Amino acid sequence: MLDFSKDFLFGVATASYQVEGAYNEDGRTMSIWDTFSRQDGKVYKSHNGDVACDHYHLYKDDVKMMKDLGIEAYRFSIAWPRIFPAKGQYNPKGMDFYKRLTDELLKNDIKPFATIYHWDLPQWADDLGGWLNREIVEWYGEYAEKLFSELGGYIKNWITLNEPWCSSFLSYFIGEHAPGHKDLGEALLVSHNLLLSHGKAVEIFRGLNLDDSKIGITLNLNEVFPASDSDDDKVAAQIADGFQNRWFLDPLFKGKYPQDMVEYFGKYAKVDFINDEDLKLISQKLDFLGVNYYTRAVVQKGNDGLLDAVQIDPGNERTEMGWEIYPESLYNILMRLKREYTYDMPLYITENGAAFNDVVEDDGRVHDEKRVEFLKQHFKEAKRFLNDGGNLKGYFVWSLMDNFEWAHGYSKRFGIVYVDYETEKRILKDSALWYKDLISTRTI
Ligand code: NA
Ligand code: NA
Ligand code: NA
Ligand code: NA
Ligand code: NA
Repeated sequence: MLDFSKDFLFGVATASYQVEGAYNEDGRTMSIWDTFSRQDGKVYKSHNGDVACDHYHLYKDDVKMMKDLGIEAYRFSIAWPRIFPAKGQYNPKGMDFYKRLTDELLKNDIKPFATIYHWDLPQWADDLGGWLNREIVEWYGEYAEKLFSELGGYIKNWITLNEPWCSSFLSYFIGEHAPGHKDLGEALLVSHNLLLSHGKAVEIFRGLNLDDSKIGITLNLNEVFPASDSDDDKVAAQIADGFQNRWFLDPLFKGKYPQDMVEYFGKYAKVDFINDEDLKLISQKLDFLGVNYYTRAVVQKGNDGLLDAVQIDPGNERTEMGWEIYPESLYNILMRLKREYTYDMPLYITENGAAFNDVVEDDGRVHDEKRVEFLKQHFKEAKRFLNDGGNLKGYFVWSLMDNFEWAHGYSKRFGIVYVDYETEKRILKDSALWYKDLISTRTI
């Protein structure tokens, strides 16, 4: 009688540097993104997260707003530079914010899902080598252990990392994200140290044996289509799929990097970081996998260079990111996980959403009908996955509110709530009203 059971979690998601602001308050020191956004040319119009949505000060209003929407779960991230603003220097004032935030969530019947690392690495850590320095595994472990011990009574659902593909390849090879290096070998080593750090947190988590508490990781996944049935395009799609998806799915769930990608990358950079002991730590059993899904890719062979697939435009509708709106890949990826990687393990959609050109009209409303339709199409695919036997436990819309979209600054609006940054006023978009009805009726 319900398309989504009473226990299914309808959620929304944010991340610390994208919404919190208060960047220099209560002991917080700079992250790599505070630094990167101040480097000329790195972030749209030199936007930064000094203030963002001011969620640090407005969190009670923002929790009340989710309660009034009927939100059942809230995914947020915890800012490492608030908790350890200097190496080995714990900041209780930082922890106090996350205690009052999660206290407010629980008292309004919202289940907290905490991302431990969502890209705001402390600058002190980068200055010591950052994710390129294997000692980060211990720094990250000490940070995660402090969170588990201080917040375990508050938070029962933990996500070690958000989108390690971004923190590695987008940050160290492509150079769009902080710290902005452009070196394939560095990105590969960073991917390994990220996964090893995830593994250390899981090891610590299991040793604590926290009552009724679950840990997982969040991966951004796509689906790659070859532009034609040619051998050239099949190899192009295999490489693109290995670069985005299997490079992380295989070590996590198979205990082995994908050998075709090890050999492919090996022609261009060192891959000598691979070893049995590390892969055993990386592949420890998880309680759930979080899936971040936005779009697909249609790719054509390029010019035999490194990762040079041509991006094909199939001529369909797109968001303001240029991302094709292709809801069927949400179902296809969840099914692929069920059949190839996670089997009967619980899955959560930890991000899905879209950026459109949102305007407050003269009636004071944001009539974001393209986002209403986007979310409607994707929740219909979640429902189809459920009805086909998939183990989907919840769905977090990216984002609760418009926020700092990394290298795009505030120019891309993903919220179901509009934020007028001059006043920090929140305006419910029509997509939020649609979502409120979905949660209430559990019907689509
Ligand atoms: Na911020
Ligand atoms: Na700036
Ligand atoms: Na697992
Ligand atoms: Na679970
Ligand atoms: Na589709």
